Amino acid sequence: SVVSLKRYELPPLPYNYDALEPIISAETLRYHHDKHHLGYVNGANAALDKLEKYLNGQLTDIDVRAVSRDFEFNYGGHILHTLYWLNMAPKGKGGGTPGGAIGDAINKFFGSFDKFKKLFGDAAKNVEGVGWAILAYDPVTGDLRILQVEKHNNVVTTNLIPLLAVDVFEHAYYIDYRNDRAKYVDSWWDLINWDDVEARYQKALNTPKLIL
Amino acid sequence: SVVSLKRYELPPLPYNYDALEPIISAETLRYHHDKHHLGYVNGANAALDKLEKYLNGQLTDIDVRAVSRDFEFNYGGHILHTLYWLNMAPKGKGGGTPGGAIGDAINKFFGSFDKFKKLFGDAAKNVEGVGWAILAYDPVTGDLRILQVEKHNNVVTTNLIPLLAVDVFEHAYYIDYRNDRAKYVDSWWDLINWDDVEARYQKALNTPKLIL
Amino acid sequence: SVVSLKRYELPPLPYNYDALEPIISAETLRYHHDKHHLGYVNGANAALDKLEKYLNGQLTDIDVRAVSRDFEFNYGGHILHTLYWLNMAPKGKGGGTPGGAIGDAINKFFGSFDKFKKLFGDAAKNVEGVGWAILAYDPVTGDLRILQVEKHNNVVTTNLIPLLAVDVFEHAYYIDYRNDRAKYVDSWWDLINWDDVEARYQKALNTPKLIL
Amino acid sequence: SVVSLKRYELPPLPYNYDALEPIISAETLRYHHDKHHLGYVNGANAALDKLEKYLNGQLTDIDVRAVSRDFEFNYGGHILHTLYWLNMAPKGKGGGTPGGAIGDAINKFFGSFDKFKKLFGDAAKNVEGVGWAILAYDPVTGDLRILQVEKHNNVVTTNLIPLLAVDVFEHAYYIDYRNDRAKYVDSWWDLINWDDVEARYQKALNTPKLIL
Ligand SMILES: [Fe+3]
Ligand SMILES: [Fe+3]
Ligand SMILES: [Fe+3]
Ligand SMILES: [Fe+3]
Repeated sequence: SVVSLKRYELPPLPYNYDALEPIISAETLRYHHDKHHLGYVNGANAALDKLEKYLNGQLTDIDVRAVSRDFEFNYGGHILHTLYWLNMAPKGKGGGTPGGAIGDAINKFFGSFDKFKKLFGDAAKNVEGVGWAILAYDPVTGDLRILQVEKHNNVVTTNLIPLLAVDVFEHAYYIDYRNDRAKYVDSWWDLINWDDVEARYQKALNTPKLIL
Repeated sequence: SVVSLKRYELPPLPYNYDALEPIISAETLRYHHDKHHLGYVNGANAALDKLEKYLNGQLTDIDVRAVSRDFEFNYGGHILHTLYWLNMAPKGKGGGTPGGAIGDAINKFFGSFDKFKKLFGDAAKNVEGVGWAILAYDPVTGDLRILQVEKHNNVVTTNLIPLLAVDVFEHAYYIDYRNDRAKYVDSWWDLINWDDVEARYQKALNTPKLIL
Repeated sequence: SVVSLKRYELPPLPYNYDALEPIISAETLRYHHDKHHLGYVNGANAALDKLEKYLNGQLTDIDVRAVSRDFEFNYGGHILHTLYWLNMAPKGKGGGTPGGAIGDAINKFFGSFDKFKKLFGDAAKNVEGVGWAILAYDPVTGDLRILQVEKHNNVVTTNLIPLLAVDVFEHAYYIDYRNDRAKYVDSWWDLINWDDVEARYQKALNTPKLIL
Repeated sequence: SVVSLKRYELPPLPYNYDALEPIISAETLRYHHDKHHLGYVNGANAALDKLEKYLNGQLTDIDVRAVSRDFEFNYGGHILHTLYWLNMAPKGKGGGTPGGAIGDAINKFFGSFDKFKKLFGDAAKNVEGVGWAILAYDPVTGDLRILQVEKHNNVVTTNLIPLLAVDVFEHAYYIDYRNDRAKYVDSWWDLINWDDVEARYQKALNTPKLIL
């Protein structure tokens, strides 16, 4: 009868704010996490608020298209930032090349880590506008696929399971790199928590085929 | 070393081609499934072909943005059509209102089946341009969420698990309804295989939280 | 003080409804012009209504993003359909290859009419999803440019002056060609009112450089 | 016979690089103009290069969709930045409220400068992702319309004549305002060269109705 939608919370950074120095600044982490990521969480919740109010009869009409777009963009922002932080680890700890199933999967689907790294780097550097590059697991095939995302919710589609994501909205790098997205993406390699990615990939491998 | 990407296949319709009459014509099913859906499968595979050729060194350069966009749009087309067919059942068998966990989940998150039906119908009817309305499971919250999708890969974002989808590209209805998307979406309710949706929702409920 | 925004009208078809047979059906013209084009006009006006009501204080708040998107999509729909109809002429009268400044301009910028026709046809056939191909005049350079448009208001940008446009939303062709957009675009060549295009191009040539 | 497409040039800033201090930094102007704007010019030209090479037979096949998208995004970037710079004037000289036909037009279509300023500010602040807010002249009606643009070439459509544009890609403000787009847009008001806008609006008023 009465709808109470579960709202979104800003997850804590998985490390302290200078953990990614000198590749990503504490300052970038503060803006990026506590302001931009927070904004997407809040934007997602604000859609949910409109929906709820409509469904519980406090709002008479709702612009379902606008609320959908709002929800989806901001939820995309939330989930992708959440992934993004998880995918990184202190400059010491993360980085280097993946081992385990993920490393093997990358070799299988891109030939080598270096060929993957190159194509993935280029996918990130060549997001037109702002967005993301994502290494995803395709449940249909079991193949890894590189995706781009523009904004948080254009170009990307469903069912693909993102394992690793790099944000190339300018705010991810502008404080530290200004316009030099390329030099950001290049260095971001050294922050990758490949265990995190591995663990996600293991989970992905064991998700039931939902559609096909 | 040598990449061999797993290509996509056009799944068989889950019923004969006049199974959805008089709501959706055999003719629509023939065009929609065997031509449009096929085209997305083929378009997805053609991206994979470019990627492979690039990665195995037959193509020197690849436009990673273009191949990404191509892959994602067409894969979206494939997966969403695949869902779409599965979500329907002969005019006899499917339709009516959901029971089981899904029916309860709809009541919980939209108040009633009728409030959901109204909002979902409006989400479909008010896709701007062409796209989809999707009833999805949000693994983060356990909430159902209504999404829109424009094309197969705009507005939508990742992580959300689509349970039920209605295509509102014009080709889904134009043969049978011409411009009257609304009358199509209204009738499409009578084709819903709610067991299919239930089964997907059960699977969704038991997918490990991938991100958050 | 009191805002009264000028609303949009559906312009009359520039020929009777069977004027484009057998390439485009009267039936297609009826749906396409009197329903789809009308819908964009109405959608554009409905945005204007929200804006006005907001600005004159009848609506307290407005979702400026949503109204902007609404206005722009539908205005795009209106203006592009308006162009589209004007660009065609009875199967007898229109068609063939352009002479005058436009024909020369096409030769200059694409090498030959056949090279232009091929690339323009391919641009139309390869709109991903629905949209338009447009032959535009670039005031900055004086060059013709081929554009795509997705929906009526994605991919395209401002300042470019559209001269000739072909709609490849499915509704432009589905009644007559079903999924065979290609065969539609191929035949649409025979409807082009090249004088209309010429006249527009003359006007374009004599528009003051607005920006650059 | 042989196509030689006219490429794009980066126009000079219409003032020295610290002319907009303290609202927009010299540093922002250097990155924004000499790197980001330059990048769009170059990206536009690189599309033109592919087109030319294809048309003159040096490239066998072209991905017309990809080149179209590339051209349109970057040309949008070029033309909109070009407008953006022109629309600003040293903190001394520009700013305040418009007089002349433009000031009257704003009063006519938004009620008052303050109502316009509020709605326009909100349109800029509420671009989802990155893009632009634009005050445009609608040749069809003679009405001013506020547009949003996402990236340089989404949401916007043709025929509308942009008079005034504010960039809300993060790079327009991030150096000076970090995430505080709102405080940027608010201050940007003080840089508006309203004479520039007036002059453009005069030109717009005297452009022949191209379509309708
Ligand atoms: Fe970000
Ligand atoms: Fe479809
Ligand atoms: Fe149309
Ligand atoms: Fe910019």
